[PDB]
Amino acid sequence: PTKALGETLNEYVVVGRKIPTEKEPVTPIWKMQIFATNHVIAKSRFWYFVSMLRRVKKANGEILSIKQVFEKNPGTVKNYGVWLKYDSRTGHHNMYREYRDTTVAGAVTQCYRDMGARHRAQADRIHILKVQTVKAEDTKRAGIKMFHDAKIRFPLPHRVTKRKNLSVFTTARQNTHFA
Amino acid sequence: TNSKGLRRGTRYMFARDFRKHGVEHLSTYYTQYKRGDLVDIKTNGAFQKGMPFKAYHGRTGRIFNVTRGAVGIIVNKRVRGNILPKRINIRIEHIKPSKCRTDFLNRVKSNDEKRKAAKSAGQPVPALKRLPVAPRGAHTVTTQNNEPELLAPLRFEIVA
Amino acid sequence: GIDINHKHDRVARRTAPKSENPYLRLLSKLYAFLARRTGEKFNAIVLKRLRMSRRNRQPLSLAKLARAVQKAGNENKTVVTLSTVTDDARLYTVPKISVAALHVTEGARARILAAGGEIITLDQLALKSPKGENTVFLQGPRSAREAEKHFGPAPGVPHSHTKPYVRSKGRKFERARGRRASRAYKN
Amino acid sequence: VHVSGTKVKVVKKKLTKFKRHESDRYRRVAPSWRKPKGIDNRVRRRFRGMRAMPTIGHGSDRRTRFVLPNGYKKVLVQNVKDLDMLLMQSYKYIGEIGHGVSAKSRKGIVERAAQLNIKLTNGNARLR
Amino acid sequence: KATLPLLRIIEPYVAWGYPNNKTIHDLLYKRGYAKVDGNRVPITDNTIVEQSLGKFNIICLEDLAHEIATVGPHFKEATNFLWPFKLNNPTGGWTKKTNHFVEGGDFGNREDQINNLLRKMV
Amino acid sequence: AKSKNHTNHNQNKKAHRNGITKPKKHIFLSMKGVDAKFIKNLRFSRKNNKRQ
RNA sequence: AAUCAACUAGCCCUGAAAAUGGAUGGCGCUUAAGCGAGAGACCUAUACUCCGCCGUUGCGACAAGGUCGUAACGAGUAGGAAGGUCGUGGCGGUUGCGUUGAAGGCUGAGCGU
RNA sequence: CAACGUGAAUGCGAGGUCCAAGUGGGCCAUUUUUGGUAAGCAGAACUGGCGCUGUGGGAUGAACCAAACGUGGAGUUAAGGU
RNA sequence: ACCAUCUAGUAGCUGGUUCCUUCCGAAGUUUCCCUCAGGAUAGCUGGAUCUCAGGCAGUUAUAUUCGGUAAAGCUAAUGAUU
RNA sequence: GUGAAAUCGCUGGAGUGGAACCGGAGACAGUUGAUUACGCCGACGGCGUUGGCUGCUCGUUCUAGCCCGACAGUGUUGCGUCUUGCUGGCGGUAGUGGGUUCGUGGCGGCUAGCGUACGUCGGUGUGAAAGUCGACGACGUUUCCGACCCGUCUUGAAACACGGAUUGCGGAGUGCUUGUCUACUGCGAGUCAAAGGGUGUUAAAACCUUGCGGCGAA
Repeated sequence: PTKALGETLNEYVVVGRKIPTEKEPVTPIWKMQIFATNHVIAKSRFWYFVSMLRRVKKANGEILSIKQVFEKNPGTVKNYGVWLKYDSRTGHHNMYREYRDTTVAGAVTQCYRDMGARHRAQADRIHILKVQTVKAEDTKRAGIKMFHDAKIRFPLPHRVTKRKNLSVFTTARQNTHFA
Repeated sequence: TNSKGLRRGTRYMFARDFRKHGVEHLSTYYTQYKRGDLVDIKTNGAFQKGMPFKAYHGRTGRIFNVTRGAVGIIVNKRVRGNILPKRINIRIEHIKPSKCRTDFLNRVKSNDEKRKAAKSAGQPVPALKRLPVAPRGAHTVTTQNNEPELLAPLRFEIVA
Repeated sequence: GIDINHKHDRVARRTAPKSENPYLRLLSKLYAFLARRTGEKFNAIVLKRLRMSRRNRQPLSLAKLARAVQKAGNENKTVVTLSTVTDDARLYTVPKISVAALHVTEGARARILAAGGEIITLDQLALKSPKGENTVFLQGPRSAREAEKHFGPAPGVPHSHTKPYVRSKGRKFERARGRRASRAYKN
Repeated sequence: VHVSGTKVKVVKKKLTKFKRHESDRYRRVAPSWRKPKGIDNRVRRRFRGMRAMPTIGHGSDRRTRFVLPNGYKKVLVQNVKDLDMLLMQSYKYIGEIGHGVSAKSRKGIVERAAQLNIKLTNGNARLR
Repeated sequence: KATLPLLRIIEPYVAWGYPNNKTIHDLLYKRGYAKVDGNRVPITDNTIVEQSLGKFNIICLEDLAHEIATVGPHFKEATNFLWPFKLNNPTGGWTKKTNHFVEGGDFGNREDQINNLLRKMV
Repeated sequence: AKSKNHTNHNQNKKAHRNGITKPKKHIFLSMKGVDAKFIKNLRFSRKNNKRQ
């Protein structure tokens, strides 16, 4: 089944259309924003969704273009809202989730990992209906809202540090508190 | 085990089509059959004489004999690891001309005519070969009055 | 692993005559050399028929030789056969025949030589026509054996004319049931 | 070593003997190899950890097959006249006096081989 | 249309894609073997190509590469002249070999990523 | 001890092992089983055509 | 300064009782060495690539029941063939050894898949 | 008799005859399916296997996953794992 | 009963059936049999080879056909049925 | 006469925790070989082949940010159509300028197996003998990995299925009649000749001999 393999899913814009026939010399052009590991998966998913929405399949259609989309300014932090629909072991549900990221692709990757973590849902059972940037005042999730503070501050309470390239045994005393 | 009568399991195979019973139209008898022609076999239940066996229903055969109201046909039948050319005497009512051979004969006629015309007119010999449909060529698609329509997956709705 | 079939990898063949006849082995040697070096399919055919078994070399008839030489253009050609040339009592006139053969019976040899003909061996043919020029290749009828009459569809099969293996011939020997409609049936 | 008269090295694919299965378990079963024919024989079925079976793939190199550790091939000699066959290819063949040759004849054989410059495998044997 | 159905039938057992210039040239130069009288002969010289494809004006490995890449009139002869390439296992390993490329696996049509795979296999 | 046990399990493999042999090409040349009157007229027609 | 209600589904808990002492394979593991989504690298087949050798098959060279070259290949019960300067006992012939020690017997240096 | 000249893709050499062995208890699996409450039960269809078969993995196992085997070596992997 | 012989009685049944390498390599299915632990028969398999040097294929394409299963229907016939 | 195996006793060596045996790979013990050039071995370089790891550098694709302009908003400093910040699209790109993608690209570094366009060198061996060197190390010991008892019937055997305590010797597809096919030999419209006869004294052999008989020619 389709999997969200890869760190930081890529984002593609895929434009396609049904192949013109005699009865329909000109056909509508459809465009989708897809989040996938590579462009082959992007094209396959585009056809999946377009065949779900309109009476056309990969056989009778063609891909006019497929272009990767890169974050304009990855140097700024944004709040992203994700509207998704997913299948549980029992029924179908709609969810709205929020993340904080510098890239929309990063936010969607976070969404996939979070859905897997909290609901044991795999990528084949998730549909990303919509992703947008929400304003700080328009967020509605406590985990995200708690970081909308200009005076945010906190320590690192119990730091367990791993020795990397040196013997297993030592006489040193390990310290977990750093003030 | 099953019984081994001639018409076992032919309940629908030998039945007439819906609203197609009754008198058999006469083009069936006016059709011309010559030895060497290819014919499709489709039993007509309304005629119980000269009926093909159910194994030959829906098969194509080559005519080897032409009698007063029937034809002898050579039909391939698979028996274990060999194909046997069985000979069957079938009446005209269960027979129909096969278009596959006639299409090929027409293509041969067209090929010969095209070759003759090109040679007589001094043109280079044309290409007379069927070719598999090749992948589509390069082209440009214009968006004027055809702006792309942005699609998104739809939310789940409880359709009670 | 590779997906291939080994059932027909090996092809049974004769790379030398099965016979211990030293002269036959020498002839096979000579014509192996000729076939390999001259590169002539005529030499290849002679080699194969030298190595063949006596079943595939059925006797030829002086009448067949005469018919071959009496054809327009074959008068001065050398008839090459690896089958025994036998005498035909039904042949009345023998033309002038030049024949290269392994063995020619006494009667056939006498008649051929009396009619002004010539008989040479395969070694002599190797010198006369190293590439097989001006030759008429002949052989006896391979399917004209009593055993072959017993080969084919079984005797008790429809439209079968195979000779059965009967102890004797007579009204009491396999002629009653399955051979006439008066007794059960007839195929 | 190298085959005498050449530079090709002698290689042994295997040095142990293909001993018959269960010959170590029963005295009635001699060690001489016999191909197992039993339906359930694990050696025949080639289970891991089982003794190997002789195969043509174990065959020695053609250039070094039958060559003794000193680099020569053995030829058996029964009398003085048998020494002639070793005269020409003496750089690759080594003579060996047959077992049944008596001490009376071995003296002459050894002396003639020394004269002819033909090496012997058991020259200094059966001295009475 | 006469070959794509075969590629759909054999989907679970093959990885295929669209080779590019470097892929074709690497395949030909590093692993090119000819079928000469039923024998697998390495193509170490251009004369080997010429002896079998000279009648079609294909005299060099570059001519062969062009014929393959552009699908010339003698594509069938050019490709049948080549022994099936016997490639090495990729250095880096496979991914699943039991799932389509779009399922995060290996089999099926990888499009132009067959070049990425072949850069490790060849 | 039931011993009927019919099955068609390994039969296509056996059939295909030596290939499925299609009928020959000369089978359409024989004039066997053709109308006797037509055959008689064919004999008469062939017995009379002058060779040259 | 958020609260209330009804639902929903992840993990956990109850529902959850059997007889020799006992089983995520065992030890053990708790920001795991568990559950889900992922990433780098790494390990490992008689598989794949390349290199050597043996043989089979196909083809080929050579004045030879032989040698050599070359490419591909090598699972196997019942069963079928081929080769055996593998082994045993006679006969017609041929080659030799032997009371200075044959056959037989015990057992080191080698040869052959 | 005259002329015309090979008319989809891909792969590949093709055909013929004779003589004869063993076998004629099968079993398993995805999918479909009949009897039965069910069964490691009984009976069928297509295909692949085990039987006849080792090898890496599933702690162990005829059938599961990977992959089929001359005899050695170097490198890389499959399924599986660290 | 015992003794010798016919008698090495017959057995579709049980047990055994003795050297090595190489190559190829199955079947438990059809039909008939007082047939069901067995045979004959076809199939599967080996060997000998022979005739030749492009027509074939457990694959596609094109063209043309066959079918009444899944789904669908019962506000279409038959049969139920609120 | 010879005097095997099973089984058994002694002497010496070595192992010895609820089996023992066995395959692969070493080590030890032990056995055995050893004529400047040449053998038997090693090391370091070169070359060929198959590699493994690891860097720079150009370019290609798709794309920015920085920077400028207006507009909208606000997790905002300092003292409110304020200001400083910060964000968002939109319009610019001159300059600066990173990501992504890969090239029938260019230049490197470390290193492995196999073979020998081949070099530079060492150990040993040319009477013995000792030592040294080399190879084995085989039914001894010890380690690491693997390792269930064979034959058989069976869908399925290590089986809580049957036979097998051990060793020697013996032990089972034969003879003949009749068919058929195949291979080889002789002759060939023929071929083989029977019983018999004649002769043969290294005389049961060999040699010669058929109006007639067998099979074949309808």
